[PDB]
This record gives sequence, structure tokens and C-alpha cells, in this order.
Amino acid sequence: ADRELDKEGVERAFSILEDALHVPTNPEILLEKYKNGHRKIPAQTVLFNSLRIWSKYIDYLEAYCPKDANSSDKIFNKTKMAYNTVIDLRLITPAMAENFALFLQNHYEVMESFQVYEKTIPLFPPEIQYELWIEYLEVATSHQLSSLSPEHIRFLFEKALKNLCSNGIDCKTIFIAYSVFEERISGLISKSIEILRRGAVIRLQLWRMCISKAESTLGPSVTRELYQECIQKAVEFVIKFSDFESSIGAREILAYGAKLLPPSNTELWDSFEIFELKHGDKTYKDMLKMKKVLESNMLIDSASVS
Amino acid sequence: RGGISYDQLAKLSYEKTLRNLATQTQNSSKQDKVQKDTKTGKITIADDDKLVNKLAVSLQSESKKRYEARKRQMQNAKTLYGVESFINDKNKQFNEKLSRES
Amino acid sequence: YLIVEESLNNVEIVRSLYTKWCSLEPGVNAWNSFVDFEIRQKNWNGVREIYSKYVMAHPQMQTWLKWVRFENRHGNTEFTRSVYSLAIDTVANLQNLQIWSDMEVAKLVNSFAHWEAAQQEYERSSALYQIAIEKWPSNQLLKAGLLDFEKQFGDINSIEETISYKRKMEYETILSNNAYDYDTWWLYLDLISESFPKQIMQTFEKAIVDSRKELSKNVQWKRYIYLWMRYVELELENSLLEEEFQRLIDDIIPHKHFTKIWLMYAKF
Repeated sequence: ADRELDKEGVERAFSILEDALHVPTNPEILLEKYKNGHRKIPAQTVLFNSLRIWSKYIDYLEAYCPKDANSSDKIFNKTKMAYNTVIDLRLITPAMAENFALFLQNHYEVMESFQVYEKTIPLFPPEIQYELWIEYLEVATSHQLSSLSPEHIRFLFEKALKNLCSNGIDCKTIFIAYSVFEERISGLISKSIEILRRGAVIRLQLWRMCISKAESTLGPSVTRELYQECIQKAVEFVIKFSDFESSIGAREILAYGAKLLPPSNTELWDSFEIFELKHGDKTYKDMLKMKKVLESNMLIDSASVS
Repeated sequence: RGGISYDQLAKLSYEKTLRNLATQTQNSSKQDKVQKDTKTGKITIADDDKLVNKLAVSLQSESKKRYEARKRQMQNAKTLYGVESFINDKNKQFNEKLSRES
Repeated sequence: YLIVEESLNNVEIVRSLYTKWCSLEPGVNAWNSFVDFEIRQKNWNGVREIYSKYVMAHPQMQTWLKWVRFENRHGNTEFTRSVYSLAIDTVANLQNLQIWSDMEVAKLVNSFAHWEAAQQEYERSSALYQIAIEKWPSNQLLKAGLLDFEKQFGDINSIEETISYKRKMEYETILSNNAYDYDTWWLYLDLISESFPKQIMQTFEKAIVDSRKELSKNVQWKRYIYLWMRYVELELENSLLEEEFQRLIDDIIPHKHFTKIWLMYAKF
């Protein structure tokens, strides 16, 4: 192929490489009879299976198609059937599945590139679907030609988000993409229960903390519910987050310092928390010294237990 | 997990013998009736003398392999463990059984 | 008995043995080794006779879908849709016996449709979803498996038509479960105002303002108000404003007939 591409046209380079890729009647039987055949059956018959053959065939097509193809052209109809044949042969790698969906979005075939993500995710195992769902959900919300309804974009998240956390992946971004887009198209703070689910799946502390900042902008009635639910090493970090929420909107915070120190070992960071709560006031270094006195006595009790 | 039931293990050992029979036909390729009696109800089947020898030798050879694999497993079983005190082989054999129960 | 007669290459004795053994209805291990026997012997017409009997001995989709995995392995298109036509009629013919579950019939409808999508006939892929949902309105899995077919092979207005229904059922089942989640109301109404406009569109707005006391609640009524107002309006406005208003009635009398309805709603 490579010597003929320089000497002769790419149409000559296709035609010598078209003869490689005849998918005859049945690839399932020929693939199996080749694998079970002990070196007697030639690989001339099962030559279509080879990924290397398809990728450099396609890369000639995707290079030869013009920058404006718009589906009238023969070649854009030719590279799409050659791309779809790879998916039907099922020998498509996930970087190659992105190269076809990217291929359609440059040539304004955006609404058919959502079919491209749709066909392939089923075929792949998770830990790889997470990289396709980023590129699929981002085209749905960011690309300008995609006019999808806000109940259709919400379908694409909560079909993925439910499916993808079911097999078990951290899913930090998809939660945020379903969190960020909710203001740009809908514009209400339903964001919290959409993002609470990140904190309570069945990193996670870094999803819980940024949003409990966000409802202190909107309204304190839905902050204080999170401050309760935030606390129910990692446990100690959750207690610290609760103390910060109390400072934003003090006795509940000090008692929380007790609840957190009693949550777990070391507790000096909690001392920094109560000290922060004391420092926040613009009252008497009496309750503070009493607090350090109570903490020290608790430490002495822990030493007695040990 | 679990053990394998006697229906599945009969099937799996059936498939292993078919694969082994398939490779014997493959190797034989690379290296190159029913009459019922009138007098009685007895039935007669014409057979080649080969493939009866080949079945009998295969059944003997599989018995040899399983015998020597168990015999070598006997050798490992009485050479591995020596921690607990015992009296005979049957003691260590029974106290391996108690270790299997844990 | 089999692997000895296999070893002797007596192919007519294992065939006579298997015909007897599959007559006593033993289980799926026997039949699957009997369809694997004829693949060895290349008897393609004989193994097709077995699956005719194998679906009658074990009526279940993993025996029917095994027979379509046989036919799609060989690529014979005339034989595969004949099996597909026999599989979906027998579910319809034997509906009252109740031996295939809702998740079980969804595997047959989807594997019929995704095969017809690969056979480039999208109008047969599309129409069978309608007959299956009507033929079975009970199973949600066949309705939900209808949607994923449109996502892959359908044109965009058809997906949005079907998407609007699944969102309708899922918003309906949360609000029946969860009592006062006011943020799902403000989308469920806007689900029906956007894509469902009809008698239902007015009706839910009644059914919402039924559910409407919080600060979190009452602004939903404000939405239903203008939703009514954009399109009576005074009559429902007085009924809701009755929550309590002596200053309001004195404010009402001075600027109801004098100035508008928008002035009337300003009091509320």
C-alpha cells in the first residue's frame, strides 16, 4: 500500500487494499475454523480480522476525504461504511471508536455520532466506558450543533451514571457534568441531590465539600442538612468539613468537635477546628481554655484505657 | 465457587475425551455396519481391528497417567508436612484431613 | 456409551443413542452435546431438526436464542428470520400459559430487532417494537429496550418522542414515592409543558397544585399560576389566597375593578 500511494493515486492504494477486506458470508465460522485448524487452513481466508489492516486502510480514507464532506461525497459514504464494517466485525479498539465519532463531528454529522457512542459502550467493559462517557456526554452538552432536549441530556447522564456506578467506578467527573450543566440550561439548585449521590455512592470527600460551599450561597436551610449527613482518617476529614460549615453559619460546632474527636486516636486537627471556631469571634478565653481542658482530660482517659 | 456436580463433570470429561479424540484424528491425518441375525435376535456389528486397540490402549494409558499422578501426589503428601507429631502415615493423613476442614 | 462409539467411528450408533436419550427429556446437557455432535458430522439438516425438538423440550429463550446463534453463525438469512418468526409467534400464541417472564421476552424482541438493524431493514426493526409493546403493555423491559434501539438506529425526532414517555413514567413514580421534593415538580411540569402539551398538560398542573405548604412549596403554585395565566384565574387565586387578609381585602377592593388581573394577582 505504501509504495503505491507515493507512485500512484490513493484510489490505486484503496483498490489493492480493497481486495484484502472482503467479508464473505460468515466471519464467526471462518474465525473459529482457523483457530481450531492446526496450521492447515491458511490465514488468507481470515485476513479481514486483522485490526492493523483496517486502521491504515481507514487512515487513508480519513486523510483523503475533504475538509467539507457533508455526506454528498462518495468517499465520506465510503469511509463511513468502512468504519461501520469494523464495528460490525466487532474488531474496534476504543481509541479507534473515538476517531470515528470525532470524524463525524467535524463533518457536521453530530447527531449520528451519538449513535457511534451508543453502539460501542455496550461492547466494552467498564474502566474503558468511563473514557467514552466523557467524550459522549461532553458532545451532548458542549457541541453547538447538538440540539438535544434537556430531558434527553438528563437521560444520557442517569442512564450512564446509574449504569457506570453500578459496576463501580469513582465517577467524579460525570457527577460534575450533570452538576455543571444544570444551571446553564435549567437554572435551579437541584444540583445538591444530584451531587449528594456522589458523596453517598453504594475523591468522594472532594465531591462532598465543594458543593456544601455552593448551598451556603443559595440558602442555609439545605446547608445544615448536609452538615448532619456529612459526618455519616476519612471519618476525621468529614468531621473537619462539618466544623467549617458551622463557622460559615458555635455550640453545635464545639459539640461536633466532641462528636468528631469521639468519632476516632489523634485529634489535634479537631483542636485546630475548635481553636478556629474560637478565633472566628471578633468571647472570653474561658470557654476555650475549658475546651482544651476537656480535650486534655479526654486524652488522659484514653491513656488510662491504653 | 462450589464443587462440580456429577452432571457437569460428566459433561466436561466428555468434552475432554472428544477433544483428545479430535487431535488423534488430526494426528492420523498429518502423519499420512449392522447385521441382525435371522435365527436369533442377536445383532452383529462389523468393526475394524484398529480403533478398538486404540480405545483400549487409550483407556490403559489414561489409567497409567492418573495412577502415576496420584502416586506422585502420594509422594508429595508424605514429604510436605512434618510439624505436628504423629505415629504413622495414617495419623498425618487424618490430621491433614482436619487441616482441610479448617 | 457415546465416547466409546465415538472412538469406534460408529456415527450411526451414537445418533441412534442420542435419539433415544433425548426422547426421555433428560436436561440441557444432553441436547447441547447432541447439537455439538452434528456440527462435528456437518449434518446441517439434522441439527436443525434437533432445535425443532429442543425448544419443545425446554421452552425458554436461552434455547431459542441458542438456535438463532446457530443460524447467525452460518449467515443464512432465509433460515434465521424463519426461526425468529417462529420464536415470536410462540410467545404470542402461548401468552396465557405464562412461562416466559417480562425480562425473558425482552431478550427475544431486542435480538430480533438488532438483527434486523444489521440486515438494513429498519422499518421491520421499528414496527415490531410497536406490536410487542401493544401485544405486551405490561413489561417495561420491552418498552425500555425499544428506546435503546431508537438511540442506536433511529432518527432524532423518533427518539425524542419515546424519551418523553420514559421520563414521564420515571417522574411519576418518584413523586408518588417521595412526597415533597419541590425541585422534581418544577421539571415534571416542564416535562409536560414542553413536550406533552394537551389535556394532561392542564390536568397535572391541577395535580401539582393539589400537592402544593413550604416556602419551598408555595412558589410552585406561583409557577402554576402563571402557567395558568400564560395559558378562572381570579377564582383559583382567591381560593389559594384564603390561607391567611383584612388589609388584603381592603387592598383588593381598591385596585381590582379600578385598575387589572395582574394587579389582582399582585395581592397574592
